[PDB]
Amino acid sequence: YFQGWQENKSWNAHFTEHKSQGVVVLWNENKQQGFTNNLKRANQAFLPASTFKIPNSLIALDLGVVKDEHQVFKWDGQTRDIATWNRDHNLITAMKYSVVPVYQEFARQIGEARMSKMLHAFDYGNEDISGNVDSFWLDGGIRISATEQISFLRKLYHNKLHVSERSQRIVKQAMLTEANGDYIIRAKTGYSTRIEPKIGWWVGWVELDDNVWFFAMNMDMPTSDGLGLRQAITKEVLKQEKIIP
Ligand SMILES: *C(=O)[C@](NC(=O)Cc1cccs1)(OC)[C@@H]1N=C(C(=O)O)C(=C)CS1
Ligand SMILES: [Cl-]
Repeated sequence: YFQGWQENKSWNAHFTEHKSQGVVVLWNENKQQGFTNNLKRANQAFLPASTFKIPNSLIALDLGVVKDEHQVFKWDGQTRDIATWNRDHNLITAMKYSVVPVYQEFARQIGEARMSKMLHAFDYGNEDISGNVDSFWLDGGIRISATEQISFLRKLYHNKLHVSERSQRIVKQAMLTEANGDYIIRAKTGYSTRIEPKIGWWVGWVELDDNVWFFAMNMDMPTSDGLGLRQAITKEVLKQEKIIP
């Protein structure tokens, strides 16, 4: 059961408007239909970078590295570039502000053996954790494409990943990004800088009253000045398709 990714190059106007290039992939859950502006880049695999916080949190929770979304992970004292990293954090706040050292410690505690076994169970990307156990999603060998992200998120939404239902619900809670009377967005941003090409990520889904639209976008990010375009371009596509007002 798969009809195919229906191409819609109309969305490229939003990329060129902001002098950007990239891909947006949408998936209508109720109708089982996928749509993208660039079928090739939709299957192009990249480093997941901070979007790896979704599987990392799941494993850490299911193994007991993280007890719940309230456990405090104390700042190790090292002053870092991002100001919000230099405080204590919980799972909600570590995901919101994308606190790498918190998740690097998660990976070290998970272990290379369990990280590989768990990502194979998740069917996540190329399932290659080669590199440092606490940095392989930043400069190692793991690659995931936008369509593979949607595939992974769909299983997470339906509690179908091979971790406990509780772990999956906690992560989906920590993914909450926006909510109003019209929609709910559960998503994770991402930014890959070490290995070329430099790209920005945004993967997640839009919850409506009677449907859910999964999305996974990436775009060339030569400078950090356009990080806001990850969400801005994604929403412009969502508004054009009448998914959000
Ligand atoms: C996750 O993507 C994030 N990105 C970076 O720190 C960029 C890199 C540094 C070394 C290799 S990639 O941490 C891994 C966080 N990402 C975001 C985001 O937009 O999601 C941030 C703005 C904070 S750093
Ligand atoms: Cl929630």
